[PDB]
Amino acid sequence: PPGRLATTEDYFAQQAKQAVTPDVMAQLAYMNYIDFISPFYSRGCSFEAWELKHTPQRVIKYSIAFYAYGLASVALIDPKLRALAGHDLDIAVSKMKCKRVWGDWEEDGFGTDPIEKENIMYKGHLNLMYGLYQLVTGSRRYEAEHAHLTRIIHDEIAANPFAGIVAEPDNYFVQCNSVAYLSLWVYDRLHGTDYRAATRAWLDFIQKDLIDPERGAFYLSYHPESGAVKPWISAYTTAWTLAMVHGMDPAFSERYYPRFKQTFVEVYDEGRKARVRETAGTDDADGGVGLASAFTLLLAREMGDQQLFDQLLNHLEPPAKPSIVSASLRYEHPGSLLFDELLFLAKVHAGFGALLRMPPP
Amino acid sequence: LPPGRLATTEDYFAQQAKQAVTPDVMAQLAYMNYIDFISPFYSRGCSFEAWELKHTPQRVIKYSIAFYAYGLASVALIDPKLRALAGHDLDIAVSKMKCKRVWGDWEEDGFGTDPIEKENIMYKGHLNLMYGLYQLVTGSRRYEAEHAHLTRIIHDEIAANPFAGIVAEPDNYFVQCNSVAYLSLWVYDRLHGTDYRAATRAWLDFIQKDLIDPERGAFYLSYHPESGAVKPWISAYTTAWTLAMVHGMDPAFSERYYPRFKQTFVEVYDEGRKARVRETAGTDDADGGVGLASAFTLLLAREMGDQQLFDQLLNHLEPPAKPSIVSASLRYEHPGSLLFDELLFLAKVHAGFGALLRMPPPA
Amino acid sequence: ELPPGRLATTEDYFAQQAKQAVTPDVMAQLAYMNYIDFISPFYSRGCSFEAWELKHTPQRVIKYSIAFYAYGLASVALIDPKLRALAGHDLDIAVSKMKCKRVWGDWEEDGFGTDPIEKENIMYKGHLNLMYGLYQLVTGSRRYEAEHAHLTRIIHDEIAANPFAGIVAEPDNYFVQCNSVAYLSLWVYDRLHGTDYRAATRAWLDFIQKDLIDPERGAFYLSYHPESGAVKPWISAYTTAWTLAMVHGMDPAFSERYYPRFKQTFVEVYDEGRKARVRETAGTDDADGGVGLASAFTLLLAREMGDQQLFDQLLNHLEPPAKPSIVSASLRYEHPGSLLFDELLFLAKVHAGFGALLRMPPPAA
Amino acid sequence: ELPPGRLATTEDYFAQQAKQAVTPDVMAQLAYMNYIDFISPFYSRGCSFEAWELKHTPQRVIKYSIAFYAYGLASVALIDPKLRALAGHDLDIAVSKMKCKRVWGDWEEDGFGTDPIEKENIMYKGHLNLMYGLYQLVTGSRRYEAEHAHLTRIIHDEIAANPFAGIVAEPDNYFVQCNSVAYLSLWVYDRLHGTDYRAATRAWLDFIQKDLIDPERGAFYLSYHPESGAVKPWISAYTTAWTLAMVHGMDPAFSERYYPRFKQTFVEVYDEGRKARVRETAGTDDADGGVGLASAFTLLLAREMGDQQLFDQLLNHLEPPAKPSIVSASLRYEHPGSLLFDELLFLAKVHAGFGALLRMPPPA
Amino acid sequence: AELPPGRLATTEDYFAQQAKQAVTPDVMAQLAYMNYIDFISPFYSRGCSFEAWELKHTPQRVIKYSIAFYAYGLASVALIDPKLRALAGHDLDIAVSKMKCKRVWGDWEEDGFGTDPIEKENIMYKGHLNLMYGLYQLVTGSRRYEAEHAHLTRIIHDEIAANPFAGIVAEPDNYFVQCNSVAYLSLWVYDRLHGTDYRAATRAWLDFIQKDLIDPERGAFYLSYHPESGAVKPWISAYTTAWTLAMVHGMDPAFSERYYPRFKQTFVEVYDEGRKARVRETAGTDDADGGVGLASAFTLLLAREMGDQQLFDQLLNHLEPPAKPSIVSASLRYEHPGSLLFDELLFLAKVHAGFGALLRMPPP
Repeated sequence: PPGRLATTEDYFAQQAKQAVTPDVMAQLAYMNYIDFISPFYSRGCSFEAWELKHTPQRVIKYSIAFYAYGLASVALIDPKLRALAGHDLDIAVSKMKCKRVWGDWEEDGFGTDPIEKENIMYKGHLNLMYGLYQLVTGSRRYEAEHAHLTRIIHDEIAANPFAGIVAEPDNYFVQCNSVAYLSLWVYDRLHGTDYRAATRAWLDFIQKDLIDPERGAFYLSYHPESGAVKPWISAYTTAWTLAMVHGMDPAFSERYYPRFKQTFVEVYDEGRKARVRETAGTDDADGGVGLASAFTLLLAREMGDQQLFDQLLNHLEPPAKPSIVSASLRYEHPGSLLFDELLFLAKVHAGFGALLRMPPP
Repeated sequence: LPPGRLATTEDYFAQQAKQAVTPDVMAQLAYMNYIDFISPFYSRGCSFEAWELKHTPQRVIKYSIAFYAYGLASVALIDPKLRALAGHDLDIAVSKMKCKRVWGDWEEDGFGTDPIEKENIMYKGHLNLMYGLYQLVTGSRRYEAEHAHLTRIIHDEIAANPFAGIVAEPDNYFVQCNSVAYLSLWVYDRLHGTDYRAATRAWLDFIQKDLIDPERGAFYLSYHPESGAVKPWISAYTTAWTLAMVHGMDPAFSERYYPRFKQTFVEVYDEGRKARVRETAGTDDADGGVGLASAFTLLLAREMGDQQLFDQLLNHLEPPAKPSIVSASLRYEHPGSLLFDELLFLAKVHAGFGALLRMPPPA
Repeated sequence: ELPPGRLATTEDYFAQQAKQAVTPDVMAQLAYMNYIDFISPFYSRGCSFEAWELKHTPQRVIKYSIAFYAYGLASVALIDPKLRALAGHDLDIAVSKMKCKRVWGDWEEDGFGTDPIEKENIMYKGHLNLMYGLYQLVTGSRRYEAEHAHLTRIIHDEIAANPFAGIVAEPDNYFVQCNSVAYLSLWVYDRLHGTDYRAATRAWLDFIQKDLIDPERGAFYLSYHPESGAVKPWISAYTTAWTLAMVHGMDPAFSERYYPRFKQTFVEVYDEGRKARVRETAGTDDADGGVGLASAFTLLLAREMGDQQLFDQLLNHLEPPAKPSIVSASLRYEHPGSLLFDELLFLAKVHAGFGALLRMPPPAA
Repeated sequence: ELPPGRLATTEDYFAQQAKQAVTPDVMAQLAYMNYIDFISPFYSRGCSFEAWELKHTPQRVIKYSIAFYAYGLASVALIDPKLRALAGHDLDIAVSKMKCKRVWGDWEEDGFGTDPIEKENIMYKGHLNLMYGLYQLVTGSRRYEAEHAHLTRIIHDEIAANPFAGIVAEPDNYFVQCNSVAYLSLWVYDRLHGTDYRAATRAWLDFIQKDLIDPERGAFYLSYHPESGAVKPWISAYTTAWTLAMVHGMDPAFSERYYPRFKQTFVEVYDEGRKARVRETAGTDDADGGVGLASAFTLLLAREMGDQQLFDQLLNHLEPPAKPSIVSASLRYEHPGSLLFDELLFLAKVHAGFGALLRMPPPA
Repeated sequence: AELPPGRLATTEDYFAQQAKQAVTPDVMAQLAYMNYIDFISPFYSRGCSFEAWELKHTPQRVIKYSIAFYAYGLASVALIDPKLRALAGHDLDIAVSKMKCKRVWGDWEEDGFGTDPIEKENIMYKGHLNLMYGLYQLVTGSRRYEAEHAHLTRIIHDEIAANPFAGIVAEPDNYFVQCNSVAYLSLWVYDRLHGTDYRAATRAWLDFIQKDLIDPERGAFYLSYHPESGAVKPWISAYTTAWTLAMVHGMDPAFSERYYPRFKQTFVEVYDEGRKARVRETAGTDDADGGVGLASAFTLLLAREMGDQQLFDQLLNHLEPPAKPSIVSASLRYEHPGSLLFDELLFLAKVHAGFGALLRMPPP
């Protein structure tokens, strides 16, 4: 199609052909090439790459995480790139731990330690990242930290009357929880443990008040003090949660995926393209945080839905005017936050189940 | 439906009966609750991104959080399926009200390091009413120890003063701020069976002596106990706000003056379709001073069941501000004053201060 | 006749005391001063200067702005007894704000000391001492009496100790304007307490008439510097207009002697006698040079001396170009011509004479 | 014949040593460097960086700017003995400013440590160690000798202790460029003291020829990372031009083996052979990508290898678009094409060969 | 004499001021700029406020020069018109007071050279201060600063005695003949006040600067000397030479008379049929007022010092008219000053009575 870099057939063939497409390679070059200003230049706490892109500080933790989930799949696709993905993941962990990334926790007034109680959006991502790094590299560099954080998450789940952990105090999100639970499966695979036994209770919990099973859509958020559930449904919330859950209980996500597509996905331009509504009671696409379409593109990949992948990418990429200069990829007009991050991830994503069964080196 | 309007006056007044908010009020609760980090009721942390994006002056933030809270109280009465949400929003309102960014002007001006210990009745009046409404909506004891402490300070300060009430900044007496303090005593009494509201009679007799012009049904700007001075201008926004709050405590008082107030300040225009409110006497100009005369009159109209004036004022206020609903969330492209989305939200849902006092429990 | 761009007749301004009411434009100025929460200059006793930030007042001038507002408020208390309690409350706030560090702090930053009253600094503390006294004449309140006695005694002891007659501003800077304010503040204390601190005034009047005036031109020299004995060799209109106005309340014969030569030396009448503007120094045709306040202080002098003709001429020059407008019963100027503009026009319009402020009858019960 | 927009012939630049005088445009560059009170880069030994503020030099690059000035000044000392005392004074100031926290402080802010010399950080301390030595060759001054011995010994002990040949920059970042500077700095110390620290060089040359070079294309890979063992899979022109230039002074046969394949791989001749520009990596037609210094480092390599033709071609590409002007006998560029512009063109024009700097005769 | 276009007063008028015992009306209007307006005039008070210099956009490193040149001017004003001598005194008292503020000398500490600006080196700052202390006491007869003057004079005498070259450095290992000239003159001033013989050091200094630091064929000093390396920067400087010869003329008039003609040959360009002149800053260029851009303005001071009415007129015809002067409310401003220190050096040149005459200033 016009304005696109490579065929959907090409993206889905990467694992089989044991090589990334030339446009994915040009994204790894943006990530790795230029001294000082590339995001994966060094382990140091410098965020020049994110300053140049105008990434708000609250989002930096999400950007580092999504890069890392992408790099994990790259390690599976081309074993000649596994050592590079490893080095990039070592840097990802190193930068995730800087105060610039987690410091919003202290400034808001919630505490001086980001890993001690609550804050499941930050520490969920960190714990999954610790695990993927060790699956890719076979390095014990972060094992002591990984065991400490895994145990904190296990003890907090055990002690709570609802199934899971909160983000900021009295804010419960199904997305962030999905990341935490997956991080337990990764630890179990590495150590032979059974922390993932908590998962069944969590899956039963989110199916009670936190989902509308007719529409296959989760509600925005839950608040344990009042017991309140915000009465709007969210596409970006649901796309992200179902994608992560597919790697733990594939039957759960397969049950709801069709109703999710019915509820939010708009096909247009005689079936060539698709865009995703963020909530119900509107005609508008990519409202709220504006990430409905981009997370759906990751879900489509996770579920092997070639048709929807192609439709969404035909909507997302061409207007953003991509260009390759000195073998490096840039976008002249990115359409949302986390843009180059989520398109990178969706193009390479091998499935969360596959990342769990990653053959060691 | 007049042009540029979102819903009929009949629709707004029917919300309690139909036991559901209008679709435009729901889209306002979405602005308040939906977007991560930048919505005003995202979390109980001390972050005011929502107010930075709206360009709110720091001295006014305390008023914005309060008026949101009075609105959320009525939403809890209208639709019991929303009461838990209103409760969570009110918990966040109290939490943010207590941050130094909100009360810190008190210290910076040089008046003291503690905002509740003495005087400062504009800030702590609002806080005390908020503590009470949160407990009426939720049945939660989370803030009860703080509520008792502040209520007792207010009772002891009233008792000790030779005039009836408490000052804002030292030697500044305002009837608006006092009205909020006294109402907060009625809310405490309803929760605990006490009789702090016995102070109300003396206060109502006091403000009717030198602080009102009873011919025009308008309070004077301010009183200053050291000199005994009363600033010689009358104020619409002051009067609209005071009569609205007093209506919940002594309905006869506000019903006596409401007609003279409308005569004194309200201009009907555009063949009766619209109204706009003058801020003081001796001028033809509308919404002078702090520019909130019209918007507080819209709240008074609602409080006193006046459908006609409500419709006229909203026809003046809303259409020029160019509202639009996108992804089921309400924005205004050109808000006409400070506290805009706050006072229109409040006026559209407001169930009457009397009704908030008699709010049935949750269990 | 009402000339164009003017709000009220000169006849109207001079009749205020007789009619026992301020003009509607003076009332609209008191509304600017008092009405709006937070941003009006007389909102509270706190140390916030939002009113002055919005007007772009440089910090070194804030002390002058609060003082000239206060001298105006004193006359308003004489004009309309129904406004005297309001003037009192405004004066309480004036004193309170005068004492904030934002107002006097230039003294410390420049390196002259950490206390602004202890010694020298007669521009700041002269104004403060007169303000303490006017507050007590208007209100009958003893709120500031202990402070007033302490500062009055500092000024008395410093005059007594100096070989020249008076006190310096910054070290080794002697200005006749600032001194005039200090000496007047002693007359105010004497009136309240029955004392005789004003006995110093004669020596001071003899001193300034020696080297510090050109008696041919009826004009004081810019400044004197006691270490070197130097007198800056330029004469100053704003200096002279301000000094003669204040002295008129203490020794009226002194100011009456020089007023005609002062007008000859600096005042240019133009536009067929309808208008006047004031040159700041000699050897130029340019008006309102230097600090640009020659014309505005002359307008105050004309009022002090009962010269209705010159008052009218100056105000015809000053007000219309500044494009005044009344909105919601409050006065603003869209294009003020100088610093201290709304302050000095307010003062000149209401000013009852410094003599009259001294004889202010006590408050009602 | 003088091509258009150029200040002097290639023949003129290569003749400087023989004629025992710098060209008038090189002299006008020394005037920019030395003339104006306070704002010239070589005004005083103080920690003031006004010259670099005016030019908008990012702080991470200041260490490179001071170093390249210093390598240039060393050759100026060889060309014209009447200027050797001036070069010495400029080099004393170069060292003095190199040691200020403004220059090395990125190390601490990044979180890597409070001492920039103690371990790793081979980009900063490699440059410093070479500068310490060139200063002493030019002047014969022992001012910095105790510091030079301490840093040389640190570098020797760190090489000895590492399982790969060389030292990292930031932790777990290995660059062949930075290493090349460190090893050369050992040869300079040996020449001054009669020691044998340069015995480490052979192992290093054998190491970089294993996984860190593609010998078919005569191009080094971007970087190596010892923890993972990863080699970033792109080749780099600026990396290779700089490395071959420095290595030529230690093992000339090594650089002579790969120089032709390097030119084949990256250099584009155009405008009927009058001009050249350099691609930064493979799989592109674009010139001077990445840090945008491919062409400028190739110009230094061409000089090092005595390749007059390529020198002329590159300078015809680089100088005229940058619109140079000489005013009151001082050089400025109205539109410099990259970072480190006046620095690398200065260096390339005077460069006498790294071998010649090593054999610099005493001051007399 | 006819008034050339854009000029305020004839050269004949400026040179007659001492004889007529009155300053021109344009000099008086400059003293008004200096003294008239509350807070923002440069000589308002002894306080450490620099509003006058903020409004003019004076860089902080230059403030010390601005206060000094005002002070040299005010000294001559005291000689011209005895009715102005007490005013000049008061202005000089303020000059000293402000010279001592950290805003003026603090660059010394920030650059890292020490916490005390007087104790050692820093001859540009303390030379000026010492001459100012002396001129204040010649004008006023006041002992206010005498204890400080004796302390600083002795420091300068003891540092000269201890150095193997003749003089004192500015910032470490920077030797300038200009700054030295100010220090030595300040010794002559002390001697005149106290009957001492500190000026005996002057002969050795004059012999020193005539060895490597001057080209006697061109009558021009070299830019700077650097004692560690022994290097002399190989460019000659007009502003350096104009300033040095002007100050030396008060100490050894024969020295300055020997070189003045060769100086004019070397740098001064007459143009517009002899009506105008402008001064080249160095050799090997046609450009005027390069570098710090003060060649012409310091030459105007030298012309005055040497009684050369012709060159004075030519230079002022070049400098003043383009700067578009205007007198408003009897005060002088320039709409478009041509350089730094503009109103300062034109003020000085117009009143300057000769450094010899300042030395012989009769008591008050």
